[PDB]
Order: sequence, then structure tokens, then C-alpha cells
Amino acid sequence: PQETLNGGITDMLTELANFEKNVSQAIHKYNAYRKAASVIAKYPHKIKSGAEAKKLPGVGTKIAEKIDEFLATGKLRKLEKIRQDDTSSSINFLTRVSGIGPSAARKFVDEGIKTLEDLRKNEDKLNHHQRIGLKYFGDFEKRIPREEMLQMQDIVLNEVKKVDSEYIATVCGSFRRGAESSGDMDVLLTHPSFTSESQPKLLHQVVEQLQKVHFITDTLSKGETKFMGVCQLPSKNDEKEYPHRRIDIRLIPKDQYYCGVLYFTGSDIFNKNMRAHALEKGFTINEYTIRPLGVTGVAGEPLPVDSEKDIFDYIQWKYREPKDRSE
DNA sequence: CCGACGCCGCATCAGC
DNA sequence: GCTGATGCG
DNA sequence: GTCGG
Repeated sequence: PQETLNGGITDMLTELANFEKNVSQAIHKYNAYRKAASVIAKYPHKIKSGAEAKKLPGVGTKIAEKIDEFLATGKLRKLEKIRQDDTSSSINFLTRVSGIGPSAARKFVDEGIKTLEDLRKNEDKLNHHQRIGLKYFGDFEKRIPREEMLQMQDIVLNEVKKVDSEYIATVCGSFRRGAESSGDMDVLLTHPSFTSESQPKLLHQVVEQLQKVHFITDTLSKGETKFMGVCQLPSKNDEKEYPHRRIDIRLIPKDQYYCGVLYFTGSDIFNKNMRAHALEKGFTINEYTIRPLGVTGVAGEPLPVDSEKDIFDYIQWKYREPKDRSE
């Protein structure tokens, strides 16, 4: 549905969500507001009353009341007030820096650090992640056109194969479902040598190679199974530089790889639906495994999975192309 | 009425 | 120094 | 804040 349909309502609910998460530190209210905003965003009619909205799942009494105030007055008194609150708006804003969460944002504002300029002037109060988040503040908020995701994927797949042609690497996320833009790049990596009952440095060797060709530019976090950092496509000698981008690389044991690919391909709604159906057929699927459930509900041992389609076959579902996993 | 609302790797803190 | 908790994503 | 056991 077009924004003009209920965009005022859904914008209000998203703003309220952000203040619950970042200022009130009420994560379940953040998700409640997000859920309400999403069910309304998909409603194909211009809402006329709170009562009409309350019929949708995730909209309750209090959001219905807020919708009534918004429809009658064009605003919400509580939102107008917190918007102009210097401390609350600064706390909310600072959490847009990757690495600054609600706790750090509150501590910064408490000691008078409220803006990007304030952070800039106080480097020694920032940890490594937060320094990177500040350095790439604008770039990290830009989306990534699919054409650049393809160029990025070209680099990742080539360098991974260069390190060891037995690696398997899959770029997941909405990109794998065919999205025309992405927010970041999520790479799932495995190697036949690595199983859940099992080489050294398997993730390190790939990260190192991507740094050696100057694709990975910074590291936010790095361990034996998960890397989170920053990358940048090369620019033509004369053209403007590409924005720096967020890339994650996860090393997963081969026997759990396709459960991971499935989960991290999504969508979120599709995953929920597939897990729901799985339980109906007596299986429990999580990010790692699919296990049979006995007649008393006791989970059995993980079942062998050698492809995404194996998982579909277990639950008697015909294979769904990533492109068709919107729900 | 009242608990659930995902989970866990990594960086860093709190406490010992 | 180690162990567990917390913040963050 | 909403849902539901």
C-alpha cells in the first residue's frame, strides 16, 4: 500500500518504537509498536478509526487510542513532547551510531555528549566499534544497490575460492531472495573439514585474504566463527568512492550449513511459517538443525541435511525458491 | 492476572 | 589473572 | 503494548 495510505500512523508508531527501545529501554514495547506498524503498513485501506485498527493482530487498546488522537488532531501529544525533549531526542539519536546502544547513549548524554560533533571531540570515551560506527555514520545508513551487492559478491566468492577451492560461501539475506537493495552483506561460510563433531584459522584465512586485497577495511569483531566488519568496492581511478559497507561473515559447520542458509535467507515471516508447518509434521527446525519430535514431544537427534531442499523434503513441503520466500 | 516476547558470538565490564 | 554478566548487534 | 494460557 502507498505511504499516503496510513504512513502517518505507521511513522508515529515507528517513532514511538524507537523511543521505547532507545530511551525507555523497553525492548518488548519497541517490538510491540513495530509489530503494530507492520500490520498496519500491510493493511490495504486508509484507516478511519482506532476501532478499525484494533481488529488487526498487534493493535490493542492503547494504540487504538493513539490512532484516534492522531486522526482527530494530526499529531500525538506524547510524541510531540518527547521529540522536543533535548535529552530524550539526543539519546535516541546517538543510538544511530553502530556500537552505541541505549546504555551507551544514555551514559553519553548524561555527561553532556549529545551530537556527532560531541562524539568526534571525545574519541577516548568511544570503544573500537563505536569509533568505526562514528567514522562511517552516513555510509552505514545508505542502502546498497543490488548491482553493488553483485560486485561485492564477485569479490567474496573469488577470494574465498582463492584461499581454498573447497570452501562454500553463500551471500544470504534479502539479497539472496532477489532484493533490489540491501542494508548490509551477510556471508555464510563452511568447509568440508569443519563439522559440529570436528581445520584451524578457517575463518581467519578468508578475512585475511579479503583484507589483503583491500576489500575489508575495518573489523568490528572477529572470533573463530563470526566476523563483523566493513568493506568497500574499489573505485575507478577517476570516479567517486563507493560508500563503506557492513559485511558479516559466519563460519558454520558443514552439517549445520544449510539450516543456517535457510534461516539467514528468510524472510522472517517465511521462517516463522516454515517452523510452524514443521511442528505440524513432528519436526523442530532452528537455525542449526531439524530434529524429529517423538509422540511425547521429546526431540530426537538432528537429521542429516545436505541441501536446503532436504529440509523441505523432511516436512513434506515442495522446494521454495529464495525469490518466493517473502512469506 | 501475569509471563512471554529468540538466541548467541564477541567485546568489554564487574567482581572475585 | 579468571569467571560470569552485560551490552550490542 | 499486546496477546493468550
